[PDB]
Amino acid sequence: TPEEKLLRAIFGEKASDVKDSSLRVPNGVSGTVIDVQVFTRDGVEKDKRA
Amino acid sequence: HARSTGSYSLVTQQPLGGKAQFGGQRFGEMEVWALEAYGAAYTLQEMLTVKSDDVNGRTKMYKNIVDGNHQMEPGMPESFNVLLKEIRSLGINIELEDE
Amino acid sequence: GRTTDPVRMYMREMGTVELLTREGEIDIAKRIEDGINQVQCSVAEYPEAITYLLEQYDRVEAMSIGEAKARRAKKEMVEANLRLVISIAKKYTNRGLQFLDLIQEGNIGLMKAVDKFEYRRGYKFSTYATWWIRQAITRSIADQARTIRIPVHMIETINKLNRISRQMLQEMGREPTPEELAERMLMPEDKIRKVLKIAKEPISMETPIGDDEDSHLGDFIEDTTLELPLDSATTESLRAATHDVLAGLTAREAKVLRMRFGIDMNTDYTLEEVGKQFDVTRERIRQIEAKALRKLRHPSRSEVLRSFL
Amino acid sequence: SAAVKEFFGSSQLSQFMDQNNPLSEITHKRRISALGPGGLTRERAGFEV
Amino acid sequence: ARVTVQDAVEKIGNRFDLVLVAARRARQMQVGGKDPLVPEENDKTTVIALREIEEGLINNQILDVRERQEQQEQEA
Amino acid sequence: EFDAIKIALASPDMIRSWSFGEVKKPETINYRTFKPERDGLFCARIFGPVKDYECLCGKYKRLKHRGVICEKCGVEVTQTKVRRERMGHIELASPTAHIWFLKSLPSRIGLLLDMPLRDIERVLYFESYVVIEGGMTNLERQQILTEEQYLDALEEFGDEFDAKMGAEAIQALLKSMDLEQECEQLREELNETNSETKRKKLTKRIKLLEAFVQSGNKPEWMILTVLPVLPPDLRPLVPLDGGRFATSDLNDLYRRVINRNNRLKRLLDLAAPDIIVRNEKRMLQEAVDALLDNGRRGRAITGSNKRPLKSLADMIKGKQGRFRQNLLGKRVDYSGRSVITVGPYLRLHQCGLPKKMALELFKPFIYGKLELRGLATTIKAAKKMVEREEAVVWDILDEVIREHPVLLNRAPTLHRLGIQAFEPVLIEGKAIQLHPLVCAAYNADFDGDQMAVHVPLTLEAQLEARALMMSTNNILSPANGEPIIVPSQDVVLGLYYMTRDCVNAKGEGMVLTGPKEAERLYRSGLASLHARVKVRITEYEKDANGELVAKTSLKDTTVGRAILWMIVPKGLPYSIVNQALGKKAISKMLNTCYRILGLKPTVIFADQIMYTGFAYAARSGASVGIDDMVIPEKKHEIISEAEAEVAEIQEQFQSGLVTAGERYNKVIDIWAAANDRVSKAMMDNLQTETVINRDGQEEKQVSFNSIYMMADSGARGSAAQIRQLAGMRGLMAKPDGSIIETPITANFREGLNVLQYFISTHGARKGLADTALKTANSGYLTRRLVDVAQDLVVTEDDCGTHEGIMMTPVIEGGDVKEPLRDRVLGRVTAEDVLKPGTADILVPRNTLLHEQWCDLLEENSVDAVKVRSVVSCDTDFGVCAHCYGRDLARGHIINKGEAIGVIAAQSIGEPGTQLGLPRVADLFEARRPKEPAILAEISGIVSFGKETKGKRRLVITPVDGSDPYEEMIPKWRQLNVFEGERVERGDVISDGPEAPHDILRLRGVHAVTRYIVNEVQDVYRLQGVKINDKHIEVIVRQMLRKATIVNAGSSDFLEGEQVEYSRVKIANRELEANGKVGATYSRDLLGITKASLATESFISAASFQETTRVLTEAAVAGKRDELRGLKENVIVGRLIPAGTGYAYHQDRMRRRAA
DNA sequence: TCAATTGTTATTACATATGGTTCGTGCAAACAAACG
DNA sequence: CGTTTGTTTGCACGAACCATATGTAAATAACAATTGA
Ligand SMILES: [Mg+2]
Ligand SMILES: [Zn+2]
Ligand SMILES: [Zn+2]
Repeated sequence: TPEEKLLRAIFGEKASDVKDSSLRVPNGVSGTVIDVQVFTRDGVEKDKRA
Repeated sequence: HARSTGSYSLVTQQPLGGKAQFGGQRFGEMEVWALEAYGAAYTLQEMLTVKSDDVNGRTKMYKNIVDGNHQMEPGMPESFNVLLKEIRSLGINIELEDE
Repeated sequence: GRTTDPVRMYMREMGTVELLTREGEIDIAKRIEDGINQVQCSVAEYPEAITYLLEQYDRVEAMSIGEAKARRAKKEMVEANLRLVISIAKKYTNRGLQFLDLIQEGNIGLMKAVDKFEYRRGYKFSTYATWWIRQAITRSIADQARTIRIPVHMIETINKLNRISRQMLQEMGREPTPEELAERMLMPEDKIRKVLKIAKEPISMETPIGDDEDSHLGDFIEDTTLELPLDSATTESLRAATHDVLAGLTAREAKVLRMRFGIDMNTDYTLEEVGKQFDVTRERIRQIEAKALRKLRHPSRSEVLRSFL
Repeated sequence: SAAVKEFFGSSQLSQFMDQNNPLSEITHKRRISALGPGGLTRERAGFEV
Repeated sequence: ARVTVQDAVEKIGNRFDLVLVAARRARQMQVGGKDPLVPEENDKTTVIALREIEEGLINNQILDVRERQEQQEQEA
Repeated sequence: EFDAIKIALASPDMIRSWSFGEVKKPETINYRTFKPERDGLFCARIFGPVKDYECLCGKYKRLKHRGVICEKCGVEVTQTKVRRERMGHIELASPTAHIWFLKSLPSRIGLLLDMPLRDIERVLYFESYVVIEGGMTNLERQQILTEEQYLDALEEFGDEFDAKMGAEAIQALLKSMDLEQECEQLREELNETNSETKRKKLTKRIKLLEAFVQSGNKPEWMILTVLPVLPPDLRPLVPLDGGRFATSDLNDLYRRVINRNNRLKRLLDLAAPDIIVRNEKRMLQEAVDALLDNGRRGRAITGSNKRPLKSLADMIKGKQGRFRQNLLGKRVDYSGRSVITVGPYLRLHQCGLPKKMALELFKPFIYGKLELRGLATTIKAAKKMVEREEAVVWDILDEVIREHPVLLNRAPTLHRLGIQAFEPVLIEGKAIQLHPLVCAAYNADFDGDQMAVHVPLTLEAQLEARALMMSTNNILSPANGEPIIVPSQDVVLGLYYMTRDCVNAKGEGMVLTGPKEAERLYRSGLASLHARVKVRITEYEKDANGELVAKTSLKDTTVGRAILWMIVPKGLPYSIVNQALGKKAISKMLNTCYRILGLKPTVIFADQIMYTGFAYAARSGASVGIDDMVIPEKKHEIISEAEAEVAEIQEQFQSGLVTAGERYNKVIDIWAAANDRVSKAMMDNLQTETVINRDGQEEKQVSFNSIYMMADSGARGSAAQIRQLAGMRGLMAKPDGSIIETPITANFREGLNVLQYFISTHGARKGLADTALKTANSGYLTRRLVDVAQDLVVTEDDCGTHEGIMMTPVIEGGDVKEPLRDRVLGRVTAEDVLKPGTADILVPRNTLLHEQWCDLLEENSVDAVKVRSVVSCDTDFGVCAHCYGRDLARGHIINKGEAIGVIAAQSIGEPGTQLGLPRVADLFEARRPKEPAILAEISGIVSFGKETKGKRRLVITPVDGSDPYEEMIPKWRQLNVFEGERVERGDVISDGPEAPHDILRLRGVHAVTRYIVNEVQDVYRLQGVKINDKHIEVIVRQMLRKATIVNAGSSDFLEGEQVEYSRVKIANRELEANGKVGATYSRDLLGITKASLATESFISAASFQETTRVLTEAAVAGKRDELRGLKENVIVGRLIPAGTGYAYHQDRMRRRAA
């Protein structure tokens, strides 16, 4: 929208082409991560953690 | 579980279920009867028009609260508009008189 | 007694006619041929028609009795073979299209076959008509059996993939992986993923959710194309703050900045357009707007504006 | 496969195991239900049964 | 502070008018167009309006009279 | 904005006017790029853009280009919300009969054409031809042929012959007919025919025709030739996670309809044989009905799964339809829910709200305060601070909710007190703390119950909560005048323990200087809490107005009673705290405090009572131990004697003297006697056996057994439970109803053997199932009662009527079941009440009989009083405040605007779970008894006539009046009177239960209302419930809302027309200005379900019961619904005309009448 | 004009034509840098 | 404030590469309605 393009021009920031969809802990829940499992599709390339 | 505002149902512009979609409580028919038994007309109206369904109403109510002006513009609940379009989707011509 | 089932009424109205007798279809085709022959004699016996035919021939190289005898012997043939359509229409009963719809599509195919059937070949009508009826029924299934229609070539690809996956299921023992089909089939193995990803039949919005409660699937789907109240309040506050910030600028600088973007007006104007309006050079306006932005960047004048980020 | 999977996964008589206890597990395993395909319904069961 | 509204009801009466008039006065307060007629004890505008009603300083008659006077002096 | 809602048939031109385009293809989405594929069910050109101000093709993506239509794709650029408002249409190639108007039963199409529905269905499905003005030579218009007859007449008749098939024939018949001539001919037939069945049929037909012609509706519009299409956003096709798509069944139904329509167009183009085209038309029809109703056609067509597709009609009707699931009740923002704890420290007007819940509910207020106080520059900054829960956010939250009420509501809202307001106090927890005194009102216990919290937003809502719902303002039940905040169990036990007296207690006999001295003495341990002592106590009396005369004396009391006296407010007598203070005593004390001192003293007194009772119950240390359940020493002997009697009687039965049934009954009787003896012995051993001495031999005092103290004080339990604990638990009856001959002799202190436990379960499971399946029908009854009486408000201050009903104490069997005091309390006298000696006017005519007047009447022993009742009120559209009474929830007369109908419905319905109940349901439904009591229709001399198989005809002859009325009385009905007698109107001829309709018709309105109220009150009294009669009278008045015009005369009504009684009353009032009136009526009486379903407002009627019938009738009749009702205004989201919105509605009417 | 039954309502597959989509390029317009 | 030089983007224009469309095979209760005695 206008009066936001102006802000981006003023402060010289760039609108990211990727939006954050990260998995966040549900509100209120507070615990310790005891196990992580990664399932990768056959064709995909495994990441460092996998 | 508590909810100020959040996602709204698709066909009927109303809040969603309980604590999984972060939705609001169901102000059932019997609660409406309880309000009617009291003299609470404005409470009832805001309960079923601004807090629940009026698409234009709830944004204006939120803005008004933000600047400390506790007043509402009730408007028409969206569910009634859906009902009108649905009866009119039959061969029935239902309209609002003295527009 | 009485019934409301439309298929039952169709079976009643159609079973009245006797099926057929051999050499009956040849006679009916003969009658059709005589009717079209009458029409051809009528068209030939019109001198204007022959003159028009000659004119069209040059361009390219550069009447009720006959029709009645045509319509008749076409009602008979189709009405006689209506049982054939049902037999080969019940094969596709549960492919997402109702039985009577398949019957009607096969009926249309049967009329097409009767129109294009040739008796001089000395060939049974059933063999020729089966091709057309199957074609019509299966094309109808492909065309109007899915809420999100998919084309005929893609339906053929999906059917081929399903047939080959079924065969490999038994020839292998557990399942074929998409890569494994790249061998049995001859596709780049990226298309196979797309075909498998082709959306299946959409779920009915009234599907009762688990635990047999009175809640349906539609009660868990939210309107994504909505503006959150907080975002709308932020937009209004930003508009007000921008109005205030532009108010504290020189009249011409504020005006040019307001025009360069869609600020409380119609579409944004280009430097050429504002120069047309301000009757000044384009580069002058570019410099003016750059200086205005520089001024807005001055701290103690845009702190709130950066807070808006 | 479709028939067997439909029965085992999505049917009234196959439910998530109540697993918050040994007693809950065992008492769920040996549960007698009059509902399901071929039985009564909670809406119109009647008091006599 | 405010627990029960029985004296204000005794003043205005009928238990629906008491709500409407209190809402009118409290709204006049909330928008910066008026000020309390009683010593504010860190109460919300609604409770202040109810206390005004209790003291008899505000009625449906008084509010309209004040509005009319303000309108008449608005001419200047 | 809009004054009313008009519903009428939709003409094809109207449907085309609604549409913004013609849906021509079944395509929805392009399956690769999910943009809508045009011009299909989801089309951008027809139904609007998919993204806000973004043209589909991509040539226009700016708000500037708004209002223009593209060219590469023809898509207008506007908001996306327009998708919910634009409609399309489908041009059906063959007319199709609207299912509703064809299968309404009565079928409007069939009734209009005077054609049986069977024949019309035959015609529609192309099973038989129907002539259409096909010559007046051999075949009549309505005459129906078949294939054989049609073929035969084809050659015999080429011209002047018109017989068609399917919906086109029905449309031709409907369009050809002229309504005026048919109406006139039917009027002639009705006036020239003598038969009740044919008269009724003609009446129905003429009513349909007159309604059709007066309105703008045309019969041919009943056959759909253009089909409107719902806007796409109301039948979404959204994508789910993982590439799956969710669609509404309406999409499938529309796709089927469009497919079949296009196929029919193709077939007609190809000139297919008649059989194929007829089958296609049948299919298209069936698709249309499936879309409209997906019923009324034998088999509902299912979707991909094996479940029927949800139709267009299915989404409006039923418990899950729009009306009840999204219009009358909705999900609500600013609402939460959590478990409830006790939190006994609270004051009556506040509740404990968890901090996190308060923070979440009050987020916008917190943002506003943060911005206003400058701690956050922008709203996003305030949101960040709130999410971080910075220290100052808690102070801001504390400021926000300082005096902001919240509404606490429990799941089943059985009556008004199910929702109450409280002033929150922040709690560091996660469970709502609820004041103990409101649990009874909420019917809430603390075993896991959950309560929802609602935040009133506007100033009006906050003031409504503060002045109408606040727990302090609701302390008297709205059903009866009794208090509803009585301390329940622990408070009662504490007060009873601290009030009762021992015989030889520490510090007995000493004299004290006052309550403070007593408290010091007890708390320092020098005196027992209950030791009989003399204490100087100062009472205050309010004989005259205002003045509180102080009276001081030496009272003989206990230390505990003196201590409790400090709590009591000023103007109360000391005699109240000089008893044992059981549960009943505390309730009476609170009621006296309210009726003498007011509301605020009562609230403070209740809070102080709760605190003191809790504290002294704690100090008591009242515990339950196994030894507390003492078994009688005579139980073994009693059971041995009972077994000996049983053996004796079994031997006698074996000797052939008494049949098995009589022996069984006698064994039951002796076992019941033995059980009664055991219970009596247990109570004797457990109630007063505690024996102790006072400086002497011995004395006897009421026992201090913990179980006994719990039972006697009224805290918990009852004599039944106590006997079930120590004594034998009587006889168990198997669920069939038979009493088991062997009773459970063992109590619960001693074990129950296996057989006894099995027998106990026999009944326990029956009780559990009964209570589970009892609330459903009680809730249904409450719903019906609310719907019949929802539109009833106190609109006037005084109707001025002099009519009333004579209230007298109810006596059955020579004993009073309810004294006149409770029946005439709070009601306005209708006529001046005289002394029995006629000495003088005891009370003026229109005085509200409050407690003082009732005491005066009791002292003068006035047996009967005539008071105003809501059923005899002369107001129109409501009732005057003076006829209703006292507004039991408050003490003062009912205010103008109170929705008394809903209050009455809830009061009658909320005790339904204590119920039997089907008796009340039958009474309110006005069901006729199976074998009613034949009453004397007219006064005169009775006589007999023919007595053959056509059963006896009874003739009653007036002295001078004509006697054409003869009653066909069955012979097997025993006559109460003889043949040669004389009887009065409304008297009893046969014997049996009386049908309410006959009561109203013969005795009068007062008779029927008295009968109904007496019966239902007898049921409730039998169950121990207490309901004031105002509510039952309100329900009866709503039941008597209709009247039939016996003689229209000079008015504008017909004869058989059943007009609303108010309309005819107003018509007679106005015609009185002229000379001619000729308007007389007979008051009808309908069941609540029937009366509610026949109302002026078609929206309210269509909301709760069958929607299809109501909507079809309204459409054909062209009804115009002026809202003027609670249900209607609630539906359209406008201020209800009942409470604070009553003034607004009055002003709106003021502006409207100009 | 009764009385029993019926219905409604509530808790393949292969070939061909064209057509749209993706991709690379060019030109002018529209910015962006650095001086005078 | 203009001038010279240099850089990126928006339309428009082929090319071709795959996508589409089309054709062708010989329970319980209650209450009205309707039909039948
Ligand atoms: Mg509980
Ligand atoms: Zn476009
Ligand atoms: Zn009255």
